[PDB]
Amino acid sequence: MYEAIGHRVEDGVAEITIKLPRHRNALSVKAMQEVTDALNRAEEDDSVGAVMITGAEDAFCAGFYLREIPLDKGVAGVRDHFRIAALWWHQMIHKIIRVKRPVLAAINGVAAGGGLGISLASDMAICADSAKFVCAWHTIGIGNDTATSYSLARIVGMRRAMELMLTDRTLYPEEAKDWGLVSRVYPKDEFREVAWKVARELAAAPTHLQVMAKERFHAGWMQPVEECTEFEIQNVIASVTHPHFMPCLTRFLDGHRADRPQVELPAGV
Amino acid sequence: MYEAIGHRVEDGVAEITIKLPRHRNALSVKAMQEVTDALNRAEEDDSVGAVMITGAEDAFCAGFYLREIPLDKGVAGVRDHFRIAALWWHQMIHKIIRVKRPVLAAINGVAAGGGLGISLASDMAICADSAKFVCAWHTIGIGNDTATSYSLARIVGMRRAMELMLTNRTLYPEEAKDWGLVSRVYPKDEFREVAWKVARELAAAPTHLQVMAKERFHAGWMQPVEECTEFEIQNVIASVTHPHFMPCLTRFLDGHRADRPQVELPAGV
Amino acid sequence: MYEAIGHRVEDGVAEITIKLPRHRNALSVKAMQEVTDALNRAEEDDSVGAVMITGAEDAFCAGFYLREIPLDKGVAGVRDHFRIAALWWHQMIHKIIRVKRPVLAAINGVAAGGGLGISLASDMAICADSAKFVCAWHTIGIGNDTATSYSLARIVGMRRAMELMLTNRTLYPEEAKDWGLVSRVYPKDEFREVAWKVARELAAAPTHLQVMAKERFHAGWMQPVEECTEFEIQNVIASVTHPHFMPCLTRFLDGHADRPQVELPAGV
Amino acid sequence: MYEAIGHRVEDGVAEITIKLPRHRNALSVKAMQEVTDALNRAEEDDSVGAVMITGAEDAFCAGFYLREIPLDKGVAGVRDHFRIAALWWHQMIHKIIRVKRPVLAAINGVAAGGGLGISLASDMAICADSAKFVCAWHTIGIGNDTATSYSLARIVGMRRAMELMLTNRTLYPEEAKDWGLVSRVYPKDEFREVAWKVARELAAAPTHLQVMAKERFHAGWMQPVEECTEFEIQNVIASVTHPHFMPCLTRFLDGHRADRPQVELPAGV
Amino acid sequence: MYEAIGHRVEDGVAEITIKLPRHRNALSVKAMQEVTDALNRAEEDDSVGAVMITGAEDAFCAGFYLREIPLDKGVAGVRDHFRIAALWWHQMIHKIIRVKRPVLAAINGVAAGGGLGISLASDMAICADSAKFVCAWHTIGIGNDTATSYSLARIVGMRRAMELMLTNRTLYPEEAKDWGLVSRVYPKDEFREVAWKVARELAAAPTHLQVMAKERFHAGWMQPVEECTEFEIQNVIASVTHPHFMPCLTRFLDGHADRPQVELPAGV
Amino acid sequence: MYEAIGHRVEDGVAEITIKLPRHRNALSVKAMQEVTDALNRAEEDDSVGAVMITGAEDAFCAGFYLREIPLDKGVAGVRDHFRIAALWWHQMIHKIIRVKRPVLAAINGVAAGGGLGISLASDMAICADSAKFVCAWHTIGIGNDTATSYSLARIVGMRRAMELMLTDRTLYPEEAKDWGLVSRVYPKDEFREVAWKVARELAAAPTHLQVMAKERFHAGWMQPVEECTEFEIQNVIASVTHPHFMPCLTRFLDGHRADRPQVELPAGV
Ligand SMILES: [Ca+2]
Ligand SMILES: [Ca+2]
Ligand SMILES: [Ca+2]
Ligand SMILES: [Ca+2]
Ligand SMILES: [Ca+2]
Ligand SMILES: [Ca+2]
Repeated sequence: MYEAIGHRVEDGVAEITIKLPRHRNALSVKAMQEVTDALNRAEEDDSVGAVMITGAEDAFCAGFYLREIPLDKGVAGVRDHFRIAALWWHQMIHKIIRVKRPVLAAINGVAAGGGLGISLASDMAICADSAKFVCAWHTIGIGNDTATSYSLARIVGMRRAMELMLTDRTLYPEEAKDWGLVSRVYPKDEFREVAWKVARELAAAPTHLQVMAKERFHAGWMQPVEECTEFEIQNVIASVTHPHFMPCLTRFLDGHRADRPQVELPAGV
Repeated sequence: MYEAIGHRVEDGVAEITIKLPRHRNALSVKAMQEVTDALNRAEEDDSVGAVMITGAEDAFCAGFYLREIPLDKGVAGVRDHFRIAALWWHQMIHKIIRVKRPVLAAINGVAAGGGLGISLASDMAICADSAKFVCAWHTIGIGNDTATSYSLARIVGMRRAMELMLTNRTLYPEEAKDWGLVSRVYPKDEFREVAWKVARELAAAPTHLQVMAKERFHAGWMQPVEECTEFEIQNVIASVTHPHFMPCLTRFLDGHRADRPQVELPAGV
Repeated sequence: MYEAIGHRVEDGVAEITIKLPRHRNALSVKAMQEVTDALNRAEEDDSVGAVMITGAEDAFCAGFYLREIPLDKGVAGVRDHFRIAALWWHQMIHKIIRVKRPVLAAINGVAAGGGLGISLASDMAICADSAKFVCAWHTIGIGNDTATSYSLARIVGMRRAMELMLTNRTLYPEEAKDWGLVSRVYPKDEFREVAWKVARELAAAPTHLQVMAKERFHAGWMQPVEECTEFEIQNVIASVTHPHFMPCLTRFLDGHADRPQVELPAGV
Repeated sequence: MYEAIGHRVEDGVAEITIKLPRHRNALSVKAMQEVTDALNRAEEDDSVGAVMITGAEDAFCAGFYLREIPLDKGVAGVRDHFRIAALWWHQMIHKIIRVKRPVLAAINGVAAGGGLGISLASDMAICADSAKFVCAWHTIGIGNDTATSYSLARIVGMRRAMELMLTNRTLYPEEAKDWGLVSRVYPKDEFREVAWKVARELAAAPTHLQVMAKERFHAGWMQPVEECTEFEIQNVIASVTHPHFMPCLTRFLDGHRADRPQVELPAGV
Repeated sequence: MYEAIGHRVEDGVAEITIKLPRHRNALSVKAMQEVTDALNRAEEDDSVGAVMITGAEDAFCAGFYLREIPLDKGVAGVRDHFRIAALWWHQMIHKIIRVKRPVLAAINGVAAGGGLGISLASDMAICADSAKFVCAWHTIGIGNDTATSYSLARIVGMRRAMELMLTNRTLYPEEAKDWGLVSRVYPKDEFREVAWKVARELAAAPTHLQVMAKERFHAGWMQPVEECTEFEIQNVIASVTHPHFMPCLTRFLDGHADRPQVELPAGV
Repeated sequence: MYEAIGHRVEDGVAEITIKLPRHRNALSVKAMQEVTDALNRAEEDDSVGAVMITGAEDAFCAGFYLREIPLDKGVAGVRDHFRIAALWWHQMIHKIIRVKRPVLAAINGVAAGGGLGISLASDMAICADSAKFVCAWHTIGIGNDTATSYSLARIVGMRRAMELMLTDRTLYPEEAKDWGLVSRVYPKDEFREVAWKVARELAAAPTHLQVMAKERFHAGWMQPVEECTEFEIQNVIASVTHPHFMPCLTRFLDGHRADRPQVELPAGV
């Protein structure tokens, strides 16, 4: 089906692969449209319980596909293009945050500009020890976007966000982990496999509860406590009404205990 | 007086103990009502300078009291119980956050679900080396609440908040501290004493200024700088008019440094 | 010339020096007013690309100049002083956050009360290994201000913000860095020079782009994603329309983006 | 079933009647709890399409039930009663606003204090020509509540809201209508019938779309346009997937105009 | 040239005409896209000082072009169409509110669903005595959109907004004016001309100042007073620094401010 | 005392008179400072129960004092001036909205630019039949300020606000009243007297309750209902604790009834 990205649905995971390895996996306008499409479809698929965004080969995503920028048609040309890709970049970004599925960013290589935006917009993020993160905007002479003014500070605090953007420094895995930018780091050679198992475990876990958590996290950052608890309680009520409930309860009371977390992230490095 | 909680007021500290050790200090509907009452009372007691919440024995609070959920009244019976419990759990959580007293969560053991919510709603938190934290909602099949959509990310950032909720893994003291969930960790055997001493200091410190700081912190998170300052200024003017001020100014002019601590947190482990 | 602060403009950097060394660089009402003026001027100056705030000597800023407080006019005299002082302090704190230039806080030493406030309001912050931070408000007996109810938790999260204020604990460099309060720590001896290098770089960096990011960061903290992106897009369009654009592109294209704009030495 | 309110469900309408005529329909703590319960029940009744709140006889609701305030227990007794009553008054007010059903306030007489709060929290309001509205808080010496700080200005603008609260004057039907406080006024003798008919229409109209509109209105007041649209879009997509849609599209394509009313409000006086 | 809409640029006014008269000026996906483009262009054109949105003939805009809905692809086909359509409709609604030009909505006739949305999103609105407004959403069976959850209550208050949507009542000009939905009402016959005059004036009015006000109004609705004033101040400074300033001053000073910028005939 | 404005405290009212009649009462930088001062003092004066802002003679306030603008010193000069007056204009505006006293704007003549800002910032507004309102900004070539982007729409709705600013039209009393911009209009010859009596009645009414209402109105416009009710309840509790309370209650129960509103605004014209 898709012609600009890799995609598959297997074992409950809708896996989207950014695919333009020769150009570091930068995202073309058509690919972005496909990514948005695939997210829409994932959310509409009862068989899908989670989404995985990863890059082909050794790069995650190098951001804007600079080579699509028309040089043959003046300022207007350049602008008209940006308007177009900007639209798509954002439709895509918003979707990752709004989609009714947990989204895992398996950062397998470099993430720059929009690629970093992607990793920040996702719900969970893990990376290879060979990965790296860089804003890149300030270097190419373009204003920051891809929701970086939303997501970054929400994850690393205002100061670190500011620093990264202003210095255009490259953030390595250890530091990214420390920052909370990634949860775990895994050896390059084992990454794919690790990431694929995490994805499947996220898919297998109860989507309903996951979505409740995800939407409340985004909403609650900006709301007062009493407003947060009202939407939280609505979820509670809905959740105890759902068929998934009683069985969990009975199992607890019966003496069953889980020998492992819902989603296991191995220690990594 | 209270029949489902432990309570005592000494040395300027109103100490609330979650008490149902046989059931890991899970919080009953009756108990939650008593905690709120106790919180209201503390705020009205001139002799109380701080509140401390802790658990009996070796557990902090196991969250929802699952054993009081009706099982012989259908989904309706279930739904009904949760509506009630939910009202009281949130009236309590909100009270911890709005109470005109600094609240120290002395986490002496496991804190799960609503127990973790309590920990996160408090103003300060310290724990024993044997304590542990877990979301647990998902495992039991319930949507998350107890203000986790408000408090968690405000403390650990959105990424870590999402992670903990989604994986449902157990967070241990060292990591909790690293995340900002607890300020310090103490050996189990020294914990109680250490905590009482911290509570006393908090109690002895200037309540009026504490309340100003507490309210401003909650409010300011969501306000633009110019509005925050207006409210801060109103507090400044009120504080320099309060009788507490002059004498401090005097001491300072007389060589006593303002870097003197109000509360001494021992290093711990 | 200013009378209450130090002020240098070099290599596109307008350096503001808090200067009242005998009294730990506490900020007097006059000084505050000059800081704000210096801010406005910097932004007005096409030559200036960055602003650096630092203290004279070995101290950053001890906060409110308590020795300015009138004691011969009763409570009302106290109150009146604080009203004027509060006005100026906040006009200045606001400026730092709103000014159309990147602001580097070079914390050469102790930062207390309003001095910490200054530290938190700045866009970037680095300190000398001999620096320290303390709230002070709770001991001096004054309600917290200088936008601490805005900036502290934004930088260190709610729990740490609350702790710091309530305990009146002093924060040393290692912890400050860990907390995100400062990006790097440097040896007292190498400090000023490191700081100047950084500042120079920031200055050279593309100002327009820096402002976009700055403004966006402050605004976005409180906005839903779809509103954030509308503002980011506007910036994007404006930027690709600006002269600075093509050459960067062309260059990238040509062979010449992961290149650091501002090098921040690892320090200690 | 209920002992302090009148209640009935007919023709798709759950009708809640504030009933304490001898005391001008002031709302007792017991009564308020019943109203909330009734609201919860309506939202869960497939056969209820709308809720109508009105008063017995010739008064709508005189607000706080002043005669149940303890007088032989000091300020404490007073304070205690108000904390309780306050919890229940707000649980009810919030429920009117959050309930997943359109709520019509059929103001058949005076609405004072909390009575006016009820009127303002409802989704739609109409009144008899003999109705009247008054803040009353100040006269009785109490700070205003019942969400007047939320609802009043959202309906009449800040100036008129301030004015009414500060002057404490009685607003009559014509002015109320002019202010937007009521949509229409009807002769006392025709009121009840007119209101039941309006309620039935509201009940018969598409609840799902009503709820979408209601929630969006409350939320959107405080949200920027791009966020509002995202949520509106999610509703659009859900509504065109709902079975209700196709048949309407069909009718329209078959010449039936979308200007057909869902609810017919008679001119009144 | 556009293919789905009418588009005139005269006397600094870029006039956008919704044009699908056979179908009551419903907006097709193509058309939407052109409206947005026309918006961008207007803002890009130093010659254009205002934008006017109106409908062809006797109708303003009947909303969603329901005849574009695919019926041969099942539910999914429906859904897919609406996803694309929703995208375009909102990109356009947003533009109207965000565009850096004043936007006048000249409601020459019926405005339903998205057409009302358009009406609400515009900066100013006037209608012909033959116009009318109706939500339509609740009868057509579609959840409300086109920013109605944003703009309606902002204009008419929560109670009236809710009523209108829930009853699906049609609003005639007298009421619309009373409600604040339109500023003036004019005879069908004099309409277009009145509208053009107004538009021309808006166009001539100082654009920079108009944008400042527009942006501020949208932003301020949700901000505390001290943040509002910071943004208003910035605008003030920018404006007194702009060429346009002095002459106005000088003039005032000289003898030549209560003079109407845009005359709005009393109409009926 | 003051040298640039008229001022007096009498019968519980702190009356501030803008005084520069030759220049239509435009506000000079020094006067603005005095106004702010007088507001500060009013709030600190136990004898003051309300504030009245009015203009001298036949003009209310013509706004910025254009004649203070330096022409002898280039762009910089003009800018430096604006920076200064802007600061004061806003300190003043904010104060009217934040001051712990009800503020009545007795608009006795023309209100332009900042003068209109003043009338919008006040808590209650009434005018003479000879008064008029005009933005004026767009005409003098200056961006709108004085909190017009806060206050106007809050009072008249977004459309009317936009219109007024964009057209720079002059709004007459009848229309201003209709808009909710003023509550009442009185004949020029009786205005002063009417306004003076309203002021005294606002002063005589319970300041504590007035402030509660005022602050909650400004805050609540932007807050969700559950957050609004929490601050509302805090006021309730405080109010029933206050000595003013019991007496009101007892009087009610005893059979006393007020023969008039707290603050009587006569019908006017
Ligand atoms: Ca899943
Ligand atoms: Ca204390
Ligand atoms: Ca620069
Ligand atoms: Ca219905
Ligand atoms: Ca123009
Ligand atoms: Ca008073």
